[PDB]
Amino acid sequence: KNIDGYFKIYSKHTPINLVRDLPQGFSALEPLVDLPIGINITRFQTLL
Amino acid sequence: GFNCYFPLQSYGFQPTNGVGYQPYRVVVLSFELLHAPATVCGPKKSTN
Repeated sequence: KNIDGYFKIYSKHTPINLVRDLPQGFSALEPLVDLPIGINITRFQTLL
Repeated sequence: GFNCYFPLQSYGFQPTNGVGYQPYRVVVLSFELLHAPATVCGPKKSTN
């Protein structure tokens, strides 16, 4: 997220068994790290 | 050589040198205020 000049990141580790990557099981997401960096953010790119 | 001088000049530091010649250490601390939340703050008092 990006609210009030803060970069908030959430995460959650959950095991899976089905072939489909996103299963029907519902689980909450817990906060990991908040960042107080004020930067205009409109584009993002993943890395490998 | 002539009309060509080294860009850098050394200094003469000795214990017997004068007060003006005595070595001094100097530190500069600069403060900035951008459109970002503060990340460096002073100590905050806490009571039992």
